[PDB]
Amino acid sequence: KEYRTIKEVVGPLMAVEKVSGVKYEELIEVRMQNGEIRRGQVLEVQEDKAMVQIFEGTSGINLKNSSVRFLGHPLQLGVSEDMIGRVFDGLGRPKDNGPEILPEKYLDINGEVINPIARDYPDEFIQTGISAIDHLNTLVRGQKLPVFGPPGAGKSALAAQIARQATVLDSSDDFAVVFAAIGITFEEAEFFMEDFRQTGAIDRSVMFMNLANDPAIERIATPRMALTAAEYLAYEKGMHVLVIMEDMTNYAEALREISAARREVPGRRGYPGYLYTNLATLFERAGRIRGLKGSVTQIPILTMPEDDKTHPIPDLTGYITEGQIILTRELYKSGIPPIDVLPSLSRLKDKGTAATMNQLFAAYAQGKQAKELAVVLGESALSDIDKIYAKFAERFENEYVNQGFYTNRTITETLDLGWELLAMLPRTELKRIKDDLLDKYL
Amino acid sequence: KEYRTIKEVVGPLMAVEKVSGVKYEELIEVRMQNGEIRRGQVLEVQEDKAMVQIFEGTSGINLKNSSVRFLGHPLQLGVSEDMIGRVFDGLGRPKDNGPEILPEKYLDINGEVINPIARDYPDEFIQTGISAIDHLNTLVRGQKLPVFGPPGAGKSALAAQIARQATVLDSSDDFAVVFAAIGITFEEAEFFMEDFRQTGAIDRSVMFMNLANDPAIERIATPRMALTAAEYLAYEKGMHVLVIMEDMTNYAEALREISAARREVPGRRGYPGYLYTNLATLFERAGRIRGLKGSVTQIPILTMPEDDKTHPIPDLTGYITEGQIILTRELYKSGISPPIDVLPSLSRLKDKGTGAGKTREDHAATMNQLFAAYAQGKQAKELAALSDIDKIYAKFAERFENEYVNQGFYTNRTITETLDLGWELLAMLPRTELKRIKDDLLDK
Amino acid sequence: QIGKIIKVSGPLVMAENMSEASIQDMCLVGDLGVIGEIIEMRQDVASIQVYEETSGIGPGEPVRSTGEALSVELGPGIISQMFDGIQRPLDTFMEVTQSNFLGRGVQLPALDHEKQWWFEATIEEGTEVSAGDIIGYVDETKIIQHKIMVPNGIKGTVQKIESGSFTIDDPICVIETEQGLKELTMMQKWPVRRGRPIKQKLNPDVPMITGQRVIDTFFPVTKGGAAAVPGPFGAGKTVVQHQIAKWSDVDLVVYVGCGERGNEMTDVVNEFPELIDPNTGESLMERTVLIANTSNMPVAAREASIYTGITIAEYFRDMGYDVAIMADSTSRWAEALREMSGRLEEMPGDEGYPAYLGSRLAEYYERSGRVIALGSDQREGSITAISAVSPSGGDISEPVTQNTLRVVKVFWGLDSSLAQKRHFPSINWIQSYSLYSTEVGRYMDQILQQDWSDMVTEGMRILQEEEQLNEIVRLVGIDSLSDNDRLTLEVAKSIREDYLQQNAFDDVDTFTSREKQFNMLKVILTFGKEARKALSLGAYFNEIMEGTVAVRERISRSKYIPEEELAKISSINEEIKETIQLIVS
Ligand SMILES: Nc1ncnc2c1ncn2[C@@H]1O[C@H](COP(=O)(O)OP(=O)(O)O)[C@@H](O)[C@H]1O
Ligand SMILES: Nc1ncnc2c1ncn2[C@@H]1O[C@H](COP(=O)(O)OP(=O)(O)O)[C@@H](O)[C@H]1O
Ligand SMILES: [Mg+2]
Ligand SMILES: [Mg+2]
Repeated sequence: KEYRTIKEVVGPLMAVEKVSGVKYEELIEVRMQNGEIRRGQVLEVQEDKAMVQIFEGTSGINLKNSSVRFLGHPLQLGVSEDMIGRVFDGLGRPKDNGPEILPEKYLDINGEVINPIARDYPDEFIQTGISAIDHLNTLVRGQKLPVFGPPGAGKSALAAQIARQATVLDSSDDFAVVFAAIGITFEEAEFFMEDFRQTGAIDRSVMFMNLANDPAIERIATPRMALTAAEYLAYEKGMHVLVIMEDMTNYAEALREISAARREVPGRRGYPGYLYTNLATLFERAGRIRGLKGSVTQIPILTMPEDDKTHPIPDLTGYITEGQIILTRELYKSGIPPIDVLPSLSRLKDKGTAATMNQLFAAYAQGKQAKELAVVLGESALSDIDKIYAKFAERFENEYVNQGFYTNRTITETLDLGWELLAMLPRTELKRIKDDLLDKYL
Repeated sequence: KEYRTIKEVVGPLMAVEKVSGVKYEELIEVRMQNGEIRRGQVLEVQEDKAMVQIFEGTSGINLKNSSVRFLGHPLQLGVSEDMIGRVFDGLGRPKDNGPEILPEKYLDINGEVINPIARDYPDEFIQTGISAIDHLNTLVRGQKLPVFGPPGAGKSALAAQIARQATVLDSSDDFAVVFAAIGITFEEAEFFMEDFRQTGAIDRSVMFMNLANDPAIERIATPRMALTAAEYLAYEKGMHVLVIMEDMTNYAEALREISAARREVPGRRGYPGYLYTNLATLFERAGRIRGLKGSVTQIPILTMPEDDKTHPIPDLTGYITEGQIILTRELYKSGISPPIDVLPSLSRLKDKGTGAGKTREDHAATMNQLFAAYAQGKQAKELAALSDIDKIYAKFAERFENEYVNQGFYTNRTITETLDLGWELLAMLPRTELKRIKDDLLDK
Repeated sequence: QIGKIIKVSGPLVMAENMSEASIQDMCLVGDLGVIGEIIEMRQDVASIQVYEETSGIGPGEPVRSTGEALSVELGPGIISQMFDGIQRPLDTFMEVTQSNFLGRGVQLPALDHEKQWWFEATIEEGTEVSAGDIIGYVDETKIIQHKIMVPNGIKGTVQKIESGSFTIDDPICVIETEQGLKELTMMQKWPVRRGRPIKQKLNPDVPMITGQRVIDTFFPVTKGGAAAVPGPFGAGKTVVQHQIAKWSDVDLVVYVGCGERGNEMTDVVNEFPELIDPNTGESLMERTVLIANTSNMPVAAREASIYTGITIAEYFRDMGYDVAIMADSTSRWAEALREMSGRLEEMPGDEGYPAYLGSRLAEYYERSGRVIALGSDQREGSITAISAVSPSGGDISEPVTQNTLRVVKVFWGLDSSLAQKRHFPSINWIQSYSLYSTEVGRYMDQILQQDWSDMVTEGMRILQEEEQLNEIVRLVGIDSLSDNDRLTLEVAKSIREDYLQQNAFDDVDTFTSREKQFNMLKVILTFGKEARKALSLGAYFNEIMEGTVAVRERISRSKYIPEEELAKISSINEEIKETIQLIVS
């Protein structure tokens, strides 16, 4: 019907009077006096009054001559099989200037809660194509495995390399990747877009771009939009979806900005008190469903604020996520993806697939333990004989973990290569026995 | 006289409209629609509007069919000589399932502040039964001596030990104890009640029990009720009353909860600004009165936090109380029972407490010297290696702590045995370095 | 009476024309009919906190009150069921809504009202009964006997009662009360906010056999006591609660998950119905009531979870059984309270949490405990409360942990540094504590007739002296201090790796019976003790234990010895003796 009764405008908030039939989180469009159209969302409604927040901004709005249309539905996304191979913005509008796809149906981006009985335990394996992940911190279809990275470290390129080299080693080939950029620079956005179009991975991926200069409301809506598309492709058609998100820290900063603009009661460190629940709303959307073929896997990538007190975002993310991946600038300087595998740990690797793993872990850790003290630890008698393990560990960093961002080491590649390194140490020496596993020494 | 006009109910608060003659801190009864009766208290009154808070809660209240009666008096307590040997809750309701005692009169639990000229200086001695108290930090009839400790240290047992072994060397008047539990678990509740009924001390004590699951309003009213009963039994019946409160930190926490429910302006550390005065109005209820036989002695017992700067509860309590008793969980681990660290513990009224006639002629000489003796002894072995000029003092410190391990909480060391052990263990290497006026006090 | 919404703002919805409703009443809000709880009421207008999501709800939509407080249905059909915070069956929800997701605005009865159960009367017609007496029983499972007892507040004389096949809605007994004639069903409704009344509370002095060595030996928990388990990131608190859920001498187990991982909850739903009773009875799920709430669930439903669970625990405790309730996690519950108190503009106490947090936690933990159930039967029941705490970064100074420890007596604090190793128990022996050690020592000493209290005190003293030795070890070495203290370090290592270290998801190490505990502790302690007697009696400075390397492996195997072969560890101890006495000469 379209009311033309704007009563109050305070910053990004606007109050429309003499309304009827307005609902919570309802979308609105502002027809300005100059013809510009701006989207917004209902934050509160009371009788003939309705408070809303405009996404783009509030500059240049004339309260007398402008009008507000009430759409009558919350944040929605139009889903369709033609969604593969396209790039969208945070709200879902096309960005690649391609053909306008006809949506099969519109779904609320908030999704619905999964019944604990209907949820299935993740038991399959994703070949990420990267050595450390595939043989040390294995990813499981349905597991939320985060990636920690120093500012400007290998976390920004690890996203692209995983998003391209991910594939399924199984008869079912319903694979699909959903990449979501959250508050990044245009150079990083073009990094991802150009790499996707160059390697051809964009043909099998759905990208949701949200620049850092974009509004904080769109930054909040971006990951939920990506997960909505992922759930459609996975639980309605039969597709194993791998969601990658970067960056998460910016999502939380924008959420702080949101609650600061809404004058809500702030919790600790200026963040909203419901930040934990709002992150849960996004992390629990992954997994499998009993009776359905598809699955939703999530890889959130965040910049760690560590070496300081644990911020609520790495704390709560690493608590709700089953495992974590740690990267270090000490390895990034040595030309290593620079995945530090000593603190990295996956808590679902048991179902994802151990003999070679439990052996390699203590092996490279023994090379680090021989370097635990000052220089090479550390007793004159140990000398070269102890240096055997550390020679192996130097090679472990130089050729096993350091493979490159364009090298797709499949499960075969990584598994077979891993056995080659152990050739540095003697052959029947896995802790701990005389001949605990003679077979397949290599 | 019943008002059936409830206007709004927001959480634990309720507004009653169209009232007249309502006063501040007036308690009220709510007749619910189902017949359930709930008590509450007036927190604010604006014209015919009156804001009150319900004690039990606000669950299942329909505003239309409920009514409110205004009793016309603040929080009261019915006092009587039959109060000895009974157990009450925070508000005064019986918990021992005994006969309803007929009250002599009802008194406001807030009491009245004592005129400074009418207060009397404490001069008598209480035999607490602990040597570490009766000889080093002497308790005086009317002195507020607190007990500080870490969470879960030697305080719950020390409370019972003092509450049983406390007595005076007289029969006129007969000694009385008022034990108040504030915000404790049922197991600690039964610990105190069972120990009292086992040792027979309940026959000469009055217990005011307030569990941790009890409402915060009752938790606030508990210590004030206990002190009201103590003042009655002391200043009106001439009984020397010993009040023991535990725990006071829970009282402070529940008071924070109260002010958070009343939407009051929070002061420092989230606590109300009037906390200092509200604690003073409870600590200054002790002492003696000129012209009255009885006396009120107070022993508040509190948990001290660690590494949290200095909490206003321990600071203000130790400043308004004449002295303090410090104990440590390191001592509880070493087997000390009761684990009383006498180096930081100090009693400000021990000078008047002891003397010739009061305890003994030699007690004043032994106290001042035991201070320096244990100081030098402990600082001899661990200042703030091998040597001998102070090793002889080191062994003294070690045996001073070890002989208090084998005594336990069930040792009733009288003043005679306390002074006897004092001089009996003072003399191993007699030296003139000890500052005694003459050698007749060096007979031990 | 029907209401009308006037304001919607997040979880808070105000609705006018609600004069006939009351406070804390559950209502259906909006056209969708979402569940909400009335918190405030200004004249006719009532402020309701909606449990489910409120997106798509506005003014003018009607609101209808149920007329009762938070409902829990207590009757046959409650075991082997998975509920939400509001006691709604998830399997029936999936089968009725025909959707794998939980739709907004769907309300279903908790128990199967149409299912037939065999009722057996155990009382004669004409016997006067009060509130709490047992009139019949139903064999809900082969292990648990669901006793149909009188609802609370009903006192009268039995008119007629007879055994037969009936539903939970069919009347099975008539009672002549003072108000008149009243029919009693097999299911009673109770509010979860108010605890079930009892006759008299008593001290919990009966220790529980949890099957965990480190738990049942040094920091034990009694039937009715309270235990808090605060752990860093992933130290193992949830798996500790799992272990207590599977191996425990309790009759029933109520597992409430509030705000935890959905996958971690599905793990429970998967592994519970495939584990059998320790004594080879029935399935674990046939003796456990699960109350699941994902981290992503409605914040209010997460707030009501522990209350529903403790109410079910009280219902089965009123029958005379031993119930163990496991909460995971009370920190998420407290954070839900923080969210509600922050959106209600209430005065913050510490770190944004409401100031009445301590009071609410006291109200919860005081409901659990060994009590005498109401009724002339004078039966005794207990509720052992085990709760898991999730402190930010593992800071124990967090108000949740502090307020929980202010009312509980058992503290199993987990350590990050100990979680890094294989010691996933991670219960720091120096930091953790148990005030039941005295009472449990007395009981475990008397029923076994062994010097168990002395054994426990000696082992704990060895671990404390090891905490001091851990400082004295740096920069000076093993050869520096006396060989006596070197042996002390080896004995502490023996306890840490053979007795304290216990894998939970193991074939035989997951359960350690009481006899096995005493025997394993005997092997370790007598090893240390024989070495203690020998060392100061002419032990070489480099020859101390070289001849015992073949017998210490037996100690390491003691944790893998099956419980069916009980008398193996006794053969271990004597060989220890014979070896160590002759190696010296
Ligand atoms: N080591 C400890 N750390 C933290 N809390 C404890 C400890 N020991 C006991 N508590 C808890 O502190 C609460 C209050 O104990 P408190 O009255 O201080 O005991 P005590 O008087 O023996 O010191 C009790 O409910 C108990 O559960
Ligand atoms: N007793 C135990 N033995 C071996 N591993 C354990 C034990 N307890 C926990 N774990 C390990 O801890 C992980 C789960 O931790 P969890 O119980 O969820 O604690 P949190 O709630 O702190 O994450 C699992 O990977 C499991 O292998
Ligand atoms: Mg106590
Ligand atoms: Mg957990």
